[PDB]
Amino acid sequence: LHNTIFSETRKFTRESFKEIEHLTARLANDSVARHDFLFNTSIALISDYSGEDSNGNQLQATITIPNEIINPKEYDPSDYPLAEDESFFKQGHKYDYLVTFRAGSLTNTYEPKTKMYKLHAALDKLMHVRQRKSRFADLWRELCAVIASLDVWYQTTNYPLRTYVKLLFHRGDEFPFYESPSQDRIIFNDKSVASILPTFVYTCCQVGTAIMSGILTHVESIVAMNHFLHCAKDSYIDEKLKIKGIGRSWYQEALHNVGQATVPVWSQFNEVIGHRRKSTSEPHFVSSTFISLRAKRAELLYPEFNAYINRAIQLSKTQNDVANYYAACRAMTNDGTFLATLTELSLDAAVFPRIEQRLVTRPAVLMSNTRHESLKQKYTNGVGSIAQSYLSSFTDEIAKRVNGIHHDEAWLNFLTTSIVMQAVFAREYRTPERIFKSLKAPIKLVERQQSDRRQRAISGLDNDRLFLSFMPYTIGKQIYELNDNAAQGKQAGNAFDIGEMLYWTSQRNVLLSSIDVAGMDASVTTNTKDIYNTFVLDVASKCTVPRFGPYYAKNMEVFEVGKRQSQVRYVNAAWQACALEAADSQTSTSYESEIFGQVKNAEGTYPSGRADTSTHHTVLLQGLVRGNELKRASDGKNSCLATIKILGDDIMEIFQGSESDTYDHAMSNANILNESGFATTAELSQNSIVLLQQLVVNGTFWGFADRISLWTREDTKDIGRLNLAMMELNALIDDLVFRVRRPEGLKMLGFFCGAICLRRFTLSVDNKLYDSTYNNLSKYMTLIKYDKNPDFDSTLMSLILPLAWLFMPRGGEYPAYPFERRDGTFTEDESMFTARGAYKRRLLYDVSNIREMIQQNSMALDDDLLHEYGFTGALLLIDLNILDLIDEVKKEDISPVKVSELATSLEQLGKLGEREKSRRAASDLKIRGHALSNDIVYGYGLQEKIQKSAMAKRVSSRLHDVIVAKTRDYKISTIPADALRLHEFEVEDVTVDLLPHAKHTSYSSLAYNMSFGSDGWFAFALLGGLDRSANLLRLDVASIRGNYHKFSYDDPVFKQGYKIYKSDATLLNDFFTAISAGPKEQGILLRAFAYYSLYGNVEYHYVLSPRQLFFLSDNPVSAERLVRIPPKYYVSTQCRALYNIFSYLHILRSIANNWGKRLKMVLHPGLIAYVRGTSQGAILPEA
RNA sequence: AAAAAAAAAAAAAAAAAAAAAAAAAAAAAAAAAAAAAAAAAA
RNA sequence: UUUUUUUUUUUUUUUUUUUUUUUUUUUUUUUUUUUUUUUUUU
Repeated sequence: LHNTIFSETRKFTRESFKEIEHLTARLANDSVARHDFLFNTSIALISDYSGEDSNGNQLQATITIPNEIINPKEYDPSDYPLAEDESFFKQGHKYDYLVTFRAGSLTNTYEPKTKMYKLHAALDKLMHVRQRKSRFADLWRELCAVIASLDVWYQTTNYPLRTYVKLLFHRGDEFPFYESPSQDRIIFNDKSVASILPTFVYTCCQVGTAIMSGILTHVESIVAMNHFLHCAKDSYIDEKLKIKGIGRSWYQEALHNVGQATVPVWSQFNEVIGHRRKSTSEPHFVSSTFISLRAKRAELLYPEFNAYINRAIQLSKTQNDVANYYAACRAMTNDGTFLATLTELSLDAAVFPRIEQRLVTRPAVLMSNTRHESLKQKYTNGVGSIAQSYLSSFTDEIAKRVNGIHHDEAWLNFLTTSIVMQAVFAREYRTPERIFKSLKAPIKLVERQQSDRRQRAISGLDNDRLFLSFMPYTIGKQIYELNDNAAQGKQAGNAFDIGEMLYWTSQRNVLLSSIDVAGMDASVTTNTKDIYNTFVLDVASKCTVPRFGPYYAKNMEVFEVGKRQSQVRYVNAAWQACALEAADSQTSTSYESEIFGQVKNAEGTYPSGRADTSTHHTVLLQGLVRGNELKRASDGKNSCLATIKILGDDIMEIFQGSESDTYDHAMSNANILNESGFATTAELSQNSIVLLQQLVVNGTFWGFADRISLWTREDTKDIGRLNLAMMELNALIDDLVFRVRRPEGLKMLGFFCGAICLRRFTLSVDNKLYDSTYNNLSKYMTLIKYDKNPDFDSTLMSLILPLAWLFMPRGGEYPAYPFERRDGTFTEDESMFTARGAYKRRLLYDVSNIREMIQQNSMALDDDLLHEYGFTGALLLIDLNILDLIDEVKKEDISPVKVSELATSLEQLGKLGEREKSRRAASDLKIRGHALSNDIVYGYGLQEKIQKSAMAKRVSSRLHDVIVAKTRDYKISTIPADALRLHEFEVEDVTVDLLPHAKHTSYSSLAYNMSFGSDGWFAFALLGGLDRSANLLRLDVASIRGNYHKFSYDDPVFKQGYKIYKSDATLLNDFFTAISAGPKEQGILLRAFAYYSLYGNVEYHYVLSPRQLFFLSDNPVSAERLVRIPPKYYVSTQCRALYNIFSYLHILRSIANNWGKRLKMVLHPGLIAYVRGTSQGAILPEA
């Protein structure tokens, strides 16, 4: 495989392509040929080696595998101990994850129904099951995808990673272990093999993605694996989590030693204006921690990797150097993984309450109940008054808003989400009997698995426990309207997300402190709530609501501090609720297991997965920091601040002024976060913003490529649906575009992800018909015969896809390689910037040689070519509806990862009246006879993400008749709208004059694709910038619809909108309320109905993922100056911007073959005839 | 006068694809009741 | 034979996967007719 006609050419031809298809067939299907392919006895085992650093400095690394992985210690059950009473694991057990040991040393010698037997059963579950995490298929097919891509890329197997695969995973003539989705277990064959290797499969996969991606060279892979195997001496993850923090904080060393390095000057609006040369030297108070990190990286690290870090300090010249060595040192200490074990194993050191620093003191309680509870309470000092001197100013404004809402509706609506539900609300919620079942309701512990960090405990949803805390959220969320402090904002996905981070990194006199606060769950004690409780109460005293069920506004007896007797004062409903909510607070997350029964936690554990909890932590943090600004302003010291953003786990703070007025204020904010009880590490620098999966230094973007996990699902549940899987893959590759230093490797790697991983598709055919479907399908397709089983109604027969399916318009939508026409002229290689959608239908025409299509003046496709490569078969498999459907509720989850989880937290309980409004809307449509599919309605949604989160293909006669129908002669069907794709571009001899920001981004690259003279940088020089305007438009669409859905006639939204329009036009208002249609959305649809009825279905449709173009322009006006259109086309056609869309999508489509020359436009005459008969705004309903 | 072939246009019955909606079939999941087997105190 | 666990047989309600049947909805298309023109023979 390392050779081929392909791997030495990289094009697709008659020979090369079909060889790739036929060969990946056996690298996928066969469970033998994979054992050869990986484990072949002809490879040179590497002893020493000489590679390069990621920047080209030549290192020399050696492959050393420890014996403890080769000959593991036997199982010594002092690793996981128990308490004497065996109520729960012993405190301070060093191992919260799997310890290495022999696979067959752990067995059950014990009778059922004991605590030991359930230990060995639960750990026996832990290594065999919880170590099974994979996306597409068997983990060995994943190693074959990565490793195959490595071979084809480097045209050899000389490289080290394969020798790790051979030394580690080949101990015998078979695979040491495999995984069966029937049992959902990793079944060991060799019982002398180590226990933790099935994770090192996924680890070798991730490292391989680092090599193909371009981050880690081969030597860097050797140091990576050496580090891993060294951390696997005792416990893999357990000994990583010590390192992962310290292994990366260095670059501030490197950035300190770089001295003067240039940088692009950002602007607030997301332009790039100048480029300045600034000193990167860290100030004194930052340079003092350098000694501590020096001493600390010695005592803890693997020696070779430590020497590689010191090497990354000494030998880094410019800033780009620090970025590269940081992507390396980040890929070495960290993997695409999901850290997981038995929840009760990691429960303590994660969610168990932690108390340190200084305690918190009570506010003096001025107003009380007859129960001696708290009504009004106010602080002596310090921290309470520090927060209240800020937060307590919003109460005046928040009273007006909380009074306006009708809070009986604020609950009813939420019950109807997740009439006759009112009578449910009352029977139930009108009695004070409700708060009994509330107070006595246990709280389930729901853990969520994180990529690079430990299991995160999340507080769960409905009902009653949230029903206690609903009101103080109804008051508490109002501050989001009144502040820039917290960020709940819309996620665009573009660089517009990061724009202001870049802005403040490029300003002068800046001190950037990004605090990692993530311990807010177990670091918030019981008294640390009162900082928020005084706020919510002091708002509720102003708030007047007559009833929030079951609370009546009524005269209640109160005791003040200065008054001995009881007094009569009118007490509202929200004031009573907020009196009990603080007056009764019990947070115990009790995980019920099979081992220990029902475990429990003490209180002061307040995990933030919800609107209540997140809006608690954000209000606390705001009050603390801004109130501290007011405190410094009250002591006369000038308060230095610019912006403060509370992200999900991270606080942003930005300063100006001298080092004393910045610094002293920074230390003051740190000291007041410590006096509130939180022990956090503030990260202070002239230039950096650390956060998570966003690293912003000097106005560049270093963003983390490891946080994306290519090979591992979080749910571990395999899904045999091919379309959905390839959507996962395409979306991840869209996430890694600007996070990967060389994202050509993503295209090969992802390609063999498509070929090797997702290929075979099992389907049962009713036994009266077997060889018939095998005939019709096996003409084009390639199947696997079976023997009809002993009297089953339907017997399984698999289907291995034609490899050409990955490139097809409705099939896999992927950045295709260049094919070969009959002219010997290859097509254009796609650069990762391409349109997934009806635009991919052009390839059928590129293979037909569109230039002759225009020279012959004909409409046609070659089924000779396309049949020879296998496009016709793939289009059978697409047209036969054989594959597995996808909703838009699944596309509601796109799976890019978000900067701030805060949005995902608040939108659980957010927008109740809206989702209820669209609910009653769509239900009214359903009552009137025209219904809507559950994908389209803005109401519902999130429900299978919420309501059904808490709960527990056959070939029939019809399919046979359809197959018989289409499979005699397929003859790929030509939709007349395809005339739009018959344009093609001549290459002129002039040159394009680049935009000014080319030179600004020419020195220190923005992201890892922006390096000088590279696809990202050059395409950026040609187009390269966002529209803040247009992005604000699509955001104005976003939070309303919940997402930005770029319109097209193929969307079921438009379809079921047109059914209504055509049939009953009086329901369009109800329909628009059901889909949450904003004003311009309504306008666009009402234009698309007229255009769609007049002209039929006519559009030129494409999809550019907002993550796919992170810095690049979505607006296709930037291609005007790039191409030229001969005046012939100006004469006849009245249309313009469509041609700018062709030129746009094409220029993004190549940028590799593009050396900077300008292009022309050649239009097929049938294209002109097709355009001049259809209005421009019909093809493009948006503009 | 004739009819037919060929070119193209207009109209017309019918299979199919897909959203929603109804009935049946199958198979699996969760609970219950009636015949029997082993049993721990009597 | 009174107190407790499982299993098999039979029965019910509900749930899900797929199949089949029926309709409205929205498009693709054998076949028939009429019309503008060329061709042929008595």
